[PDB]
Amino acid sequence: GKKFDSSRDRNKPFKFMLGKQEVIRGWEEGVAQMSVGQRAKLTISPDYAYGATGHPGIIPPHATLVFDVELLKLE
Amino acid sequence: SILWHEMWHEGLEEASRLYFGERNVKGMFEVLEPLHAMMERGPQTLKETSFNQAYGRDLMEAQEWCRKYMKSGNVKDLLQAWDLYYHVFRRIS
Amino acid sequence: MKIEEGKLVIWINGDKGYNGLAEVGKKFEKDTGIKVTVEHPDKLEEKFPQVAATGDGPDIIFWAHDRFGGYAQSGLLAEITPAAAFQDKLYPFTWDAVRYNGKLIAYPIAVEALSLIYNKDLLPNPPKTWEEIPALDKELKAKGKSALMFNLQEPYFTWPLIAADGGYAFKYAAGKYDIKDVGVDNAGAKAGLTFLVDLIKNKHMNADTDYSIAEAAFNKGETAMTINGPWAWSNIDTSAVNYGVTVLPTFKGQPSKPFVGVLSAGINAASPNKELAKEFLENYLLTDEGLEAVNKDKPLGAVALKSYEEELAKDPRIAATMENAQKGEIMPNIPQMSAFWYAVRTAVINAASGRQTVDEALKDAQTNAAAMGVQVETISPGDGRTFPKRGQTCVVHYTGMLE
Ligand SMILES: CO[C@H]1C[C@@H]2CC[C@@H](C)[C@@](O)(O2)C(=O)C(=O)N2CCCC[C@H]2C(=O)O[C@H]([C@H](C)C[C@@H]2CC[C@@H](O)[C@H](OC)C2)CC(=O)[C@H](C)/C=C(\C)[C@@H](O)[C@@H](OC)C(=O)[C@H](C)C[C@H](C)/C=C/C=C/C=C/1C
Ligand SMILES: OC[C@H]1O[C@H](O[C@H]2[C@H](O)[C@@H](O)[C@@H](O)O[C@@H]2CO)[C@H](O)[C@@H](O)[C@@H]1O
Repeated sequence: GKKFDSSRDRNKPFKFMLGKQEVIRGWEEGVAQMSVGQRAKLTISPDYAYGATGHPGIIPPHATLVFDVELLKLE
Repeated sequence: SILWHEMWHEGLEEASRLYFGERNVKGMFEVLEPLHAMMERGPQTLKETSFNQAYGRDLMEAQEWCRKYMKSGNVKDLLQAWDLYYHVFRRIS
Repeated sequence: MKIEEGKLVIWINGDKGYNGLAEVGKKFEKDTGIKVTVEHPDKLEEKFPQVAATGDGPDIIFWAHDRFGGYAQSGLLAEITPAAAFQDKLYPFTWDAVRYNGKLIAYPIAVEALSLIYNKDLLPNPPKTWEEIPALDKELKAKGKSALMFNLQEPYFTWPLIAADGGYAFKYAAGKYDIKDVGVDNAGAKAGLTFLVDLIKNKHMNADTDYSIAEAAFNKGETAMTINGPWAWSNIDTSAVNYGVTVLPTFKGQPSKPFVGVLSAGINAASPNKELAKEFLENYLLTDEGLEAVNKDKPLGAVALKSYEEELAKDPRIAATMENAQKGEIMPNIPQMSAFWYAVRTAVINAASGRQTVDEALKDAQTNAAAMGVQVETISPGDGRTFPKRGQTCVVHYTGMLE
């Protein structure tokens, strides 16, 4: 499908705090069940993503998101 | 006694919540605009000068992306701004 | 008002007989003057909960009963209140399939089950076992034919084989489904999926085979066998291919256990025509003449209506379907069926494509079977003892894509 964002295209890794409502619910629970070094493919339902409103310009409504994520390290 | 990093920390904490949580781009610029004009006036304390040295260019570049967004209307430029805003936020936290 | 008042809008899957259902709608319009419109959109089982959330859905929806539990939980369905005399007109077990939290949420129409469909000319005696199919394909390759071609994209068709050796979606306890007791990675499921992958490896089947590919092949007499439901028969009738409907081959001396689906009609909770919908379903569709009209277009299978079923049960094709149905199990109508079906879909596709091993694919599907929101597909494993906890920072690389 259509790539909308990649941290690999920046060359700089992305950081976030878990269980602090910083990211979407798909990540919050999808990453919480990932081990260090693991690369996984998260398929996130709209209800766990951007819902019916979406994110205009990037994400259409009712958009199911696919994330290719590798957990590098914890800090 | 009120510091520059304090104000930028709260400002971004507010602007991100307005755009990503309330989908309010106009309200986001209302909280960001004064903080940039604050840098525009220049640092007057030791702490302010140190802050400006670290994040001055990054924050200045971020505003240029915001201006680019106003003209283009492409949310890509706005995201590029938030990439710079997020970088300075992580350092001041 | 998002939903039009005084008009009935009905959603049914395009594989069913929607023209026959429209003829019923014409009869309803003839008698009442109420326009009935039958639409057959793609992915309607996914579209309904999207549109009905705001109350912009259709009046009536037609799907197998497994979806309906999730719909009922989201409050997208109105509680149907059929008269006690009407309830006795449909077989009692069909009412149980459309009951959720002790409340009827849909009308049962027909009972569906997958069967082995074979060309009588190419193959007089069809195989009684799965294990003898590779040899039969090998023999049939000599005549430029193939043994078996069925849909490998939807996990409805490959479940009988997985369930044959004792693979189960959710364990059935004391009259209740345990969602924490998944059996997709058990020895039985592993054995069943392996045999499926083995067939594809030894070039007995192609992994890119869909419903239409498999349908074209059989109906043109290129393949000897196929696995499909009753709806498909009317296409084969016109294909001029002598065919029989028989029990699905056994695996490891165990009968193939397909998931049994009851075609059900639910009323939108947002519909202003709930009482009109009730009248259409009870007095027009669920009648001898009503079901016949739909049946003539595309066979419904074994219907819920007692009177018409006593006629259809004389058809050996129906008896064959109900033979497989007995060996199989009626689908749970729990909300997690959505998660399950997509979890087994991913695992079957990945294994068939060779993207993952059987053990790898089913390991993912085990934890995904109840995962309503997010589902994880392992690309490469981690240390398996360092999971992040609340309050910690996670340094990750990612890519965002739309499906
Ligand atoms: C160019 O990249 C953008 C993000 C873009 C936006 C558009 C989407 C397609 C996307 O491309 O990311 C995308 O890939 C995506 O959907 N992401 C990013 C990767 C993680 C998963 C997901 C996500 O949750 O995004 C997030 C999503 C868009 C919004 C949030 C979803 C969860 C919900 O609870 C939040 O409400 C509060 C809003 C973005 C983020 O992960 C960022 C880091 C976090 C926030 C903004 C909020 O948590 C905020 O709360 C006020 C904060 O606490 C932060 C730290 C405050 C600081 C100053 C602001 C930082 C802003 C950073 C912006 C960045 C890097
Ligand atoms: O493939 C998973 C799918 O299986 C069932 O859908 C069947 C349906 O019951 C039949 O009537 C016919 O339309 O074929 C479908 C498979 O393509 C489940 O009912 C459904 O929820 C699930 O997604």
